[PDB]
Amino acid sequence: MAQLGEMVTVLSIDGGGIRGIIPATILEFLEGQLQEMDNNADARLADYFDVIGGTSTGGLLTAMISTPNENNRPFAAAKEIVPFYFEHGPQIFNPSGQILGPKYDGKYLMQVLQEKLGETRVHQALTEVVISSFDIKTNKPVIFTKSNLANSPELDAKMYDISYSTAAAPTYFPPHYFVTNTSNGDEYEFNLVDGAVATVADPALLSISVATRLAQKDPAFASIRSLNYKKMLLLSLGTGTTSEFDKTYTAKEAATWTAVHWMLVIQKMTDAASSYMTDYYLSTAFQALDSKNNYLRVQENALTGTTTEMDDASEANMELLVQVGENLLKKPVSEDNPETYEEALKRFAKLLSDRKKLRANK
Amino acid sequence: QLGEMVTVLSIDGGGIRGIIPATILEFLEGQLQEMDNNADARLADYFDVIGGTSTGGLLTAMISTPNENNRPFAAAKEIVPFYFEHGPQIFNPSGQILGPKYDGKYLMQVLQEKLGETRVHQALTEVVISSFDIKTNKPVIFTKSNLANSPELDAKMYDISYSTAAAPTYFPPHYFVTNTSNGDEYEFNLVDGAVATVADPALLSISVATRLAQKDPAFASIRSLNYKKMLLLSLGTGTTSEFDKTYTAKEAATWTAVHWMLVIQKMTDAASSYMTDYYLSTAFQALDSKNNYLRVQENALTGTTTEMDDASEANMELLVQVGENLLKKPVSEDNPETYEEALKRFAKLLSDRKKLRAN
Amino acid sequence: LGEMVTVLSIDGGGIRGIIPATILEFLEGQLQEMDNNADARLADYFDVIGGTSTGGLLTAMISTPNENNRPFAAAKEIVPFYFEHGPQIFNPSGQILGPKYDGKYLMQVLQEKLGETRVHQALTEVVISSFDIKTNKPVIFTKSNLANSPELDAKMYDISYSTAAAPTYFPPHYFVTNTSNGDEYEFNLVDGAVATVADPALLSISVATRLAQKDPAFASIRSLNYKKMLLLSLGTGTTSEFDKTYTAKEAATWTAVHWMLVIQKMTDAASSYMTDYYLSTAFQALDSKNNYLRVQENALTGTTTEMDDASEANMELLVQVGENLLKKPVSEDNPETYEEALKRFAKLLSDRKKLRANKA
Repeated sequence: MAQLGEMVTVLSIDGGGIRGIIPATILEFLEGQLQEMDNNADARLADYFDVIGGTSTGGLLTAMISTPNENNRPFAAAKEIVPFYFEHGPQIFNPSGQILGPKYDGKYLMQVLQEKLGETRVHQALTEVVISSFDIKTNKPVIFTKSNLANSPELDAKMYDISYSTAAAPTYFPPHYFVTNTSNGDEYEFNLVDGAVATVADPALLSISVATRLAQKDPAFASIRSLNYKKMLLLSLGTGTTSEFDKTYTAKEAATWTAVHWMLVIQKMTDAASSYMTDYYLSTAFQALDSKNNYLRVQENALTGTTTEMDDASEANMELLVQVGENLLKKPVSEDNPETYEEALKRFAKLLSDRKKLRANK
Repeated sequence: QLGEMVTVLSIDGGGIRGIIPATILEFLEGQLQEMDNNADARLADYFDVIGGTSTGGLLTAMISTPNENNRPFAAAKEIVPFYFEHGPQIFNPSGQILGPKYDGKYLMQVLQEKLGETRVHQALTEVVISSFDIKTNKPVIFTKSNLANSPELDAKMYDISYSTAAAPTYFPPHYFVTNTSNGDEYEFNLVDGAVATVADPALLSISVATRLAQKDPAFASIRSLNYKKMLLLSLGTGTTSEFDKTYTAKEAATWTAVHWMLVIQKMTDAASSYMTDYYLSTAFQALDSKNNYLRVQENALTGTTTEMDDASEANMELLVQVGENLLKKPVSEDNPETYEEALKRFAKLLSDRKKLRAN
Repeated sequence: LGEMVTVLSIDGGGIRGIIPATILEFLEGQLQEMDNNADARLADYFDVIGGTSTGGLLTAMISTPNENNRPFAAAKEIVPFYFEHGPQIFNPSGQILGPKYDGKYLMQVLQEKLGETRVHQALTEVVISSFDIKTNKPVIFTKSNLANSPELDAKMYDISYSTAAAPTYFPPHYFVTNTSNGDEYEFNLVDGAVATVADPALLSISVATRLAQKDPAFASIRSLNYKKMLLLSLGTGTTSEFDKTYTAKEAATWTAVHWMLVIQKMTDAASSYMTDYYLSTAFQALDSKNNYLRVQENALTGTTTEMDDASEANMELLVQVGENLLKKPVSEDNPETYEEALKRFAKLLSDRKKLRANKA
């Protein structure tokens, strides 16, 4: 069939705590477009993307739109995500007041994840999912994927363990300990923290890489088997970075900072660096293959005020976050390219819809 | 201004490689149909002139010849399928000991089946189809106009279509007869338009239009070579990559005529693409109208895709692929804009111009 | 961005006002589309609107409140106003001794349109220029300050006729106002071009700067901070050097009446050039080049050069230069067209208005 048909589609969502409201707003717009284009209100993101990767709240989002419900359909529609944040956000980011330990005990977060995810396991995901985390015990990143588990049943973990882990940010939530089982029945232990610690606050390159590897044995992904980025369609969503005119710093003032001052901001800096670097790696690859337009990165580069914190679940801040999300749609994709993200996304939507159709026709 | 502009479409020759421009035109016509919410929209409704050489000329004849409803005989999306179905039968080795690679009997059969007895004067737009007369030793350009005085040039579309594609060593040159005013017989002995130097007929098309402007008020706007009012879409069938079937003087130093005849046509075809584009870019740029001229050409064909008579399933498929990939390639040097976007822009101009021209 | 002060400025030029009107029509449309509100009007986004001559008439029409307290006219109504009333405004009186037009019709329509509205009622800060031939000084009508000087709170039709009363074209205007003590205040005005502000861009910016000395609303550009200044300046075009332009050789044989016949077009063109030069200098010096958008046609030809040719054929050509100007690049070497730049400007205006209301 046409080149479009054989293409591999990937969606990636950055971490960012409540800032997940931003990519959620974008995904809401995208799923709506797809539903409108295919005249099917039942259309869900997972029906168009072969791979969906997420880190932190991006991972929670991934779990919700990829976990099968009783009807074997995505547990949640994109439009349900922001409301999830407004309703549970304040209870998830509710200060425990503990002298020692993190800012939040994470009890409520796990409660809700169990409530909605149930006992679903990653092998049941409706598409290939890639959810990141870092094991502070083995000192290695642990990437939960849907495929491959055939041999390693220890990685076929429960969605709520995976979801809590990917969002367990140091100093914010308690790292997570849960147990799984090997082939021989032996116990397999996990000691996980946020995927940002694993260097993948922006998991788009990790997602494409997982797909490339799968192509070594999954005929479905045979098309990008030899790193052919020309057949790769990638939508990568960020949760925004701090404006240089906001909470940013000079070497002069950082002189007298203590370790706690550095811990209070070091995470935001690496998240911003991850957004920059990952985008740099990908733009380099896609451009080198004259496929610049195959990769759409939707990111806000100028967050100000309360909006910068992944911690603020106040009514006023979540509302501002919805606003940056709505406004992002109105911003342009690049410089001297008047095209807005909204139009680019519509184009992306059309490609997803057409591909699904071609996959059906042939 | 837009409404005053003259629109021209030009398509290079290239045998089976016509699949590439066909692919591009399919994308273009679709855009126009979408833009004007009219699936009945055809290329000929937006171009005042359509020029073609070889399979580019066949393409021109098919989208310009009127059917029973007086509409373009074929939609752009029908061209590639025409190649996949008739291509293998057109380029079917006769295995004859003497003469061309193909007897061309099937090619003429299909051209007759599809164009019937239509005549060039019936074209839905101004058409420019090239050929070279080996007897008079001069190029013969078939045009929709000027026939008033010279009825000898109002030839049958299938004679014109076969002629423009009758490449030396590939198909037998074509002999057909026409009639003058006094009823006298007029003889043609034609071969491919590539031999006439117009493998890329874009400048020839523009020139025919300029001349028509000397007596056709419709073309009065480019009457004095005002390229500022010229909108031109020129489509190529690709050229061989320098890392593929290309050659060094060293190996060529000992070549005989056998080797040369195997490669000369492709070389001049590629040169025509380069030179014609150079002439045009020079003219448009000189009038600060660079964007008025869109040339869609693939400069790196490899493997089987360089051959103009390879109608194998696998090669036609690769040709459709270079066509689809060409759509996403950058228009130039460091112009990140892809041909796809440029064509969309061109489409919008065509659609806008047509509306104005109405009300 | 929400801190920024927005200013719109329109040059004079008689019927050539059709050009900037065409540009403003495109702009208001963009703003209406952007905010999904067909009721959106230019005055809702600009804190200051300055105009001279027909630029001043334009200003009066889009800033004068109607019965609903909304801009009396939508941008898209201006060009039609010219096509309908233009021929009657520029209708030669044939009165051997005096201006080419008696200006009666012009005042008639201005009175019919603006009613008894007074400047203090403008929906935004307006700046309309004129020159008083009796006091020998420019008279700038503004919506603010009138608290102390009620003599400047003149009727909009008096101000509008005045700003457009070009010497040799229309009769200067006389009208009376009243001071605090009730004493009579007389005006003897002619076109603002005579006051040298054929291009009132810098005058508008300056009025805003001064207002900033007492209006907290304009506190942000109080100390000449051009970084917080967003300015859209529209011209009515200048003659192409290949058209009705002249050599020293030929002008050596000119009479004084020959000079009077072309001197106004020369100074208008110079005003466009110089004012733009002053502003580009200031904005560039503050690394805010993009804060200032100047839309001007520099190559008018044929009938198009004349400010009083209201024939159907010429007004049509004017709509054409306006439409074509949209597709031209904004700066030498900078492919971006005015159309795209205006869209960008539109977006900024829309965004700023949102931020001004969101936190309110």
